[PDB]
Amino acid sequence: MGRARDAILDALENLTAEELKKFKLKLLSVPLREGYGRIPRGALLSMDALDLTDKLVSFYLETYGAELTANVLRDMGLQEMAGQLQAATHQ
Amino acid sequence: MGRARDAILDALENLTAEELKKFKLKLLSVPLREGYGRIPRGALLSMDALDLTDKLVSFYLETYGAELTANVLRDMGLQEMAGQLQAATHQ
Amino acid sequence: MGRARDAILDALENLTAEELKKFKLKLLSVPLREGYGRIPRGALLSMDALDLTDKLVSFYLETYGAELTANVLRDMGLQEMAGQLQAATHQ
Amino acid sequence: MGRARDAILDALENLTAEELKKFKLKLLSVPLREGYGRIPRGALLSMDALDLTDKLVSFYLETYGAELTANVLRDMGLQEMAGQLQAATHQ
Amino acid sequence: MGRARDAILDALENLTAEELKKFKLKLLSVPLREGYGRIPRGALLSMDALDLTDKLVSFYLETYGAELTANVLRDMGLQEMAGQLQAATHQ
Amino acid sequence: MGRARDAILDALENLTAEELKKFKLKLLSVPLREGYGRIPRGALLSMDALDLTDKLVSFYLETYGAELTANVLRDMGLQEMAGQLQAATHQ
Amino acid sequence: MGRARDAILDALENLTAEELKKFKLKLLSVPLREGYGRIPRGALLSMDALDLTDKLVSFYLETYGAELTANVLRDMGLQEMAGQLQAATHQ
Amino acid sequence: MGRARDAILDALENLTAEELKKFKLKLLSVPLREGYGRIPRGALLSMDALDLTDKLVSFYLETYGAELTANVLRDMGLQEMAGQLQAATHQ
Amino acid sequence: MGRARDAILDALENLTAEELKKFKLKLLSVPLREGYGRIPRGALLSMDALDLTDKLVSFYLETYGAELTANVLRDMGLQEMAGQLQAATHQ
Amino acid sequence: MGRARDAILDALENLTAEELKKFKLKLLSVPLREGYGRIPRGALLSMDALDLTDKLVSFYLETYGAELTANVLRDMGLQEMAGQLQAATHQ
Amino acid sequence: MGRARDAILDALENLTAEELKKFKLKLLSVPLREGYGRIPRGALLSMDALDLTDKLVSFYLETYGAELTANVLRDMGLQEMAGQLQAATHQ
Amino acid sequence: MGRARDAILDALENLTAEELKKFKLKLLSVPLREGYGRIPRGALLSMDALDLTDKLVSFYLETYGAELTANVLRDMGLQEMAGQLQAATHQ
Amino acid sequence: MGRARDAILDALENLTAEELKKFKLKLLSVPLREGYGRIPRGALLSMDALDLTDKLVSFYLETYGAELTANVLRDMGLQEMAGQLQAATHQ
Amino acid sequence: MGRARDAILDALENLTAEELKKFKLKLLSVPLREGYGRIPRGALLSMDALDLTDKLVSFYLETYGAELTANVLRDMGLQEMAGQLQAATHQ
Amino acid sequence: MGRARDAILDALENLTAEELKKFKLKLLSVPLREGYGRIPRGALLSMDALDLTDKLVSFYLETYGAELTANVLRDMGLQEMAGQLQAATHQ
Repeated sequence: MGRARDAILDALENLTAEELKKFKLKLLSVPLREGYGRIPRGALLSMDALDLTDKLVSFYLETYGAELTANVLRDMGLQEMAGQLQAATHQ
Repeated sequence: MGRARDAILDALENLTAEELKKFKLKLLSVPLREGYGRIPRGALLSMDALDLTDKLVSFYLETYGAELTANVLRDMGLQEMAGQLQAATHQ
Repeated sequence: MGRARDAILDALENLTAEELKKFKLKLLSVPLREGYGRIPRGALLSMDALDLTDKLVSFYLETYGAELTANVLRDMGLQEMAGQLQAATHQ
Repeated sequence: MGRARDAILDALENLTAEELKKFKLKLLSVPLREGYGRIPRGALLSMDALDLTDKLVSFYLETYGAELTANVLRDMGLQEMAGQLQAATHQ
Repeated sequence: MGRARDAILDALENLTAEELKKFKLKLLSVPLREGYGRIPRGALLSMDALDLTDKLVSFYLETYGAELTANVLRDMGLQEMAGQLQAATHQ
Repeated sequence: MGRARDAILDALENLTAEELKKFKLKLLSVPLREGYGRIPRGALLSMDALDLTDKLVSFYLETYGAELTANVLRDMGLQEMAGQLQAATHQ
Repeated sequence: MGRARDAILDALENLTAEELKKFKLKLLSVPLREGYGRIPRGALLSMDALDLTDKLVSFYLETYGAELTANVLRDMGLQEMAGQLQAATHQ
Repeated sequence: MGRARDAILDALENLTAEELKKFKLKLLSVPLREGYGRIPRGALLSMDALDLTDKLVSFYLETYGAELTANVLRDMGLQEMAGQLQAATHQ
Repeated sequence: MGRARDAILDALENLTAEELKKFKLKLLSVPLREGYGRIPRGALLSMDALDLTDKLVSFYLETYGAELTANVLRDMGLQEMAGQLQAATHQ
Repeated sequence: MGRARDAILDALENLTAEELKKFKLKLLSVPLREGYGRIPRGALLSMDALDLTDKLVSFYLETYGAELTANVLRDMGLQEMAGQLQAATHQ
Repeated sequence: MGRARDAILDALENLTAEELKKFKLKLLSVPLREGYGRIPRGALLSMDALDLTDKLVSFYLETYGAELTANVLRDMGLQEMAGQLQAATHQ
Repeated sequence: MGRARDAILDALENLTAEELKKFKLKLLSVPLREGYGRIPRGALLSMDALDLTDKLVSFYLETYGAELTANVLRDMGLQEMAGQLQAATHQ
Repeated sequence: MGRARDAILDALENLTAEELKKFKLKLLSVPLREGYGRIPRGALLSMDALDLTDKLVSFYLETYGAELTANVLRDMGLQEMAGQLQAATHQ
Repeated sequence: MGRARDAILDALENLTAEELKKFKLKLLSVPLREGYGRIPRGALLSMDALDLTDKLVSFYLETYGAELTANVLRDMGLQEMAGQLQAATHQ
Repeated sequence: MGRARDAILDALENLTAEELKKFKLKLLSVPLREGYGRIPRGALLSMDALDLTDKLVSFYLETYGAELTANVLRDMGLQEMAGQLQAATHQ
């Protein structure tokens, strides 16, 4: 159901351009799950909101991506929209 | 009949630079018609008066855009010029 | 005929600087017309006699503005010049 | 019903420019709710009345923002307009 | 009547360069009909607006392609021009 | 003979900073000529004395600009320098 | 007599960089002649003042380009330089 | 318990505008604690009553700030309200 | 344990925009540890509070970065928040 | 003797930032020499004091540039430093 | 020998704040030398005593500025200090 | 005497990268001699400054090339360097 | 021993905001040493107390900068804090 | 045990895209060992981070490559990650 | 001993981004030694601080480059760091 992926595209939409930069720095820091890794910075600092979707969704499981998304957001994004995603994330 | 689109360009002209910022914020809150949606904040906050035309006119119907224009204006802009457009809006 | 707007500029001219402050305060209290609203105090308390014209004239109809003008004046300003405006207001 | 957000825009309208500065300082101090946090000072001290809204509303739960609103106001704002929002806040 | 294909060439003409990248990402996620498949990522990200026509039109039925076109557009593109195509798509 | 344009630059010189604001407001109201138009308020309110010369002279005919100059001045500027320009204006 | 094309290059020279963006938006809205068309937006919003000559001159009949140039300019550019071109345009 | 900081905001409230200027001067003279320092005059002379709270509280420990407050006050402020703070200061 | 790096992000949060510039200047002057160096000014004058973190943390040891942090702060920052980091810096 | 060019760099150095803008406007209006032309405004309005130098010099004869410099300065710059250049200009 | 300029700074020091205003008004009315001009009022009325030094000194010759100083002073300033400057003016 | 060709290589050297693009557009419009033709745009727009030399020199007579060079430059390039080439072009 | 530079930072701290403007003006006037020069006014007039430090220190020898500091201060600053720096300048 | 080579691939991963260009230049300058040499610039400047691994690891002994790696990094890269490699480099 | 080249890299490090543009302009004007030449402006204006090094060092002798460096710096750079290089330059 790769569709729920798009719903994650709207995650970076409700946020401002200023906010975007911040999300990057905090991505690396977040606690990850075993059997997974981190993404090399080179492209990450560049990769736009969308680039953070195609590579993100592929790099991280979709079911697992949804959960991972919530974390970072409610921790730094701190937006009511963060939940907006969860609403449709599950189903 | 694209031309009338230009007439809208003159709507943001009679308003002060101060007002502009306000108009943006309220744009999101206004009630929309079914079969349509909102515009991502990213570009919107940047997009100047002009940008708010090229993307607005394309995003929203031109016939329907005219009407939409009036709403926001007479609700916040509250300028006599608001009618000025309606004068040229219809024809 | 935005010209008649100027004549208003001169309404605030025959009045003293002390008078000005007073005019501001009362402006809020006056009975308005449906399909019209009030102006946020922020700018208003700052906005000078001139600012009370550019924004005033824009916010309120010019034809209707002339009338609204007479009211406040003859109610607080109480100046023989109040009528001086009406002289040119109509035409 | 994000709409009720605008109603909050009018909250900062009835207050003076002087008042504004005060509101900022007190915002930090107010007792908050778990699962939430405070906004980084940098932008806050700059962010205007409208900047407060767009960020405030997003940073805080609209339903919950309405409540949070009342607190600060009736505590420092101390204005009759405070309740003015409430009457509309609920619905 | 491969002609209607060219009409789709214009679908990507009214959209901005910025928009183009967005369309790509969404293409994959869209619900497809049985008896068909998806296009391999590699070329897809490179393939220009024109490349998305030659390969698209061939990969997808022309009749069926027209419809498929509408979907993606009115869902993400959200442009009044989307209908402009349907206008000629049928004939 | 673009040079005569400079002489206009000196028009805004003999006038105080307070005066400048006034000139802006009255500019819009003046009776214009055909084939021409008014200048959008946006920039105009910002545009300094200099900005009112580079854009002014370009917007309005130089020959015709000189004449237009005198009008506004003697009507509101009300300065002896007003004629000082007409001196070098004609030639 | 290609040369006259160059004279057009000078048209976009007397205008500011701010103005340029504007000219773009209007270009599409202007009434065209039968047996002619419009230019796809993609390149247009990118194409510089120069790009608006090479493609413009080629896309539009030179003799016909001159006339077309006048329209847009005097309608939006609103400059005395507009005619400057016409002076040399004809010959 | 940053809240206690606010109570300090009230310290400068009961005092007149004249007093304020005095408080400033004497702030530099008072004996300080090791592991601490003074605040540069530039901002300090400007910084209003509220500015002497945000920067004061951050600059000086809150627990330690409360004490420091009493000192200066009962020495120059010499007001009954001085103790009024200690009432809330402790707890 | 990268994370603690983030905690530093909050160090530059409680400080004002004015402060920030200052911090930059002092950074160069602080006594350093052998087997380390300084950062080229170019980026260091542009690099925002965030840029400082990403480059600082990488350029300087994390465990060692924490200590270094406290230094500059208590010396110039002179804030009670300075200690706030420490309390969490260790763990 | 390219070097003499540098001296001109110091011409724009003794002048204030406020002055710079002024100099720009006047540049266009100055009488020129046959076998030479003017510089397009687009860049000129942006080009800094230095950008003015590199382009000025290349565009205008160095020997002839020195003279040209004096004119504009004594006419508008109206500074004693104007002669300061002449002292080194010749040799 | 720029230094002698400073001595002029002390010229406006022995005079009261009331005096300052007067000096301004009379500056324009004084007989000037050929090959020199007057200073635009805008800045002048604002430009403080210091501003009158930096701009004056640069505007007028230093050797010539000294003489010019004496004139205005002994004619309006009418102070024994007027000669005080001359004491150091020459050398 | 091919050599003089290399000297033309230095023509495109003293010019900026921005300038380059301009030179291209103009080349086509220049009045050519009889018994000679124009170069197809395809390669010309790509062909670098070095490509504009190998192809140019071969396409145009070397003796006649030098002359042709001066024209385009002194008409658009408008650089004192233009003559620099001539001085060497001849011999 | 870079650090000593910081001490110079504190120099501009004990002085008022009014004082600052003065220091600027009298800086250019001071007698300089061989193998050294003055700083262009542009940035200088802007450059704040801190900007003066970063650029001053780099522009002027540190050992020699300390001395230079004393001169200006005791000659215009005329503050007891002037010597305060010296006590720490030497070491 | 080629594998260790891959770990090197991670070295260029924690560094920014901007950093990369810097690493290149330094590579040439570093002190080398006898029985080896340098790599011809042609490819090197182009060769990406990955290219700097395949060619590097082959051009330089793996065991010896690890050492060489550390050198350049701790000298220019100056990153805490530099040690990160050493951790795994040895084994 | 190409190593001394790197030290020249550190020459551009202590200078601000603003300064950089300036260095470029002057590089051309500086007196040169026979048997050598100047560098074409094209790349030069683009070429960054680093690009300046790689090309500079190769374009000019390293021994001779060291000296050349000093000139430009102490003449325009005018920084105490200029000597800093000489400290390592010689050896």
